[PDB]
Amino acid sequence: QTLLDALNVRVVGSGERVLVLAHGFGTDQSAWNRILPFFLRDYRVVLYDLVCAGSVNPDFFDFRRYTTLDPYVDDLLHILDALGIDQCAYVGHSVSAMIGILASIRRPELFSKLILIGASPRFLNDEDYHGGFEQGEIEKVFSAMEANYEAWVNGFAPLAVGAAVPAAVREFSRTLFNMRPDITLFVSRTVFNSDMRGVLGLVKVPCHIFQTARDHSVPASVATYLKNHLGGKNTVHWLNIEGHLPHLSAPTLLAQELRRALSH
Repeated sequence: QTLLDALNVRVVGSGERVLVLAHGFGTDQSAWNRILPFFLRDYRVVLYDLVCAGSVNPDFFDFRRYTTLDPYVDDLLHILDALGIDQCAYVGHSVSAMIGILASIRRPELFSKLILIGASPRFLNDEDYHGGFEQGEIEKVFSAMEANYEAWVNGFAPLAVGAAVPAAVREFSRTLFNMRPDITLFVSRTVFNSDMRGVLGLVKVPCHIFQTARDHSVPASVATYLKNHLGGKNTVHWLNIEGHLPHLSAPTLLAQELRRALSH
């Protein structure tokens, strides 16, 4: 119950099939605000904030604990258990896509379906795998973020939103500015160090892979990689939406594709 309060757990909607909406890097659950109206009539919608969200008390971000994705999975499973949820459909953006994959491996019975948005198991390039980023290039950026957080947010947000949707750039910048800069840097390192490729085969639940055009953080080839390597039944949705944050930039269109996927 203190966990439910700490992470701003919210349950809304008139339906009884459970839909979990799990935000990713640099936002909080408010990123789903424009999606949500499309699901209240026929779902029970569960929202929460990751511990690193700007909307969470930064006292709760224990650097000794949150060193990999596993402790974030602990939080997600604690919440679903505390709400008495024995089965749900789960939508995860960005890092929450990977948290849901790990959660499903721990609790295969808990998820009927995963919907992954802007998901990558690995950002760094190697000889056989294109993640979109070179190891050599990332330290100069981490240094830049530490030196001048505001300059980093101002350069990052437009590239993340991608499409010419100035309101979404301003909104993503707002939630990045709510995050404590040392938490943002630590979480950024955690996600660049992640390598989920080893475990994709262990997933048995069906996965819908939502891939935007010109996602600065997810090459097209990564969505195909997930389709080939996730252990269950996979469907790729090539969204007619540009940028990494379609729930912020194109909510009406994203909501229709989510409804389609949840009906499948």
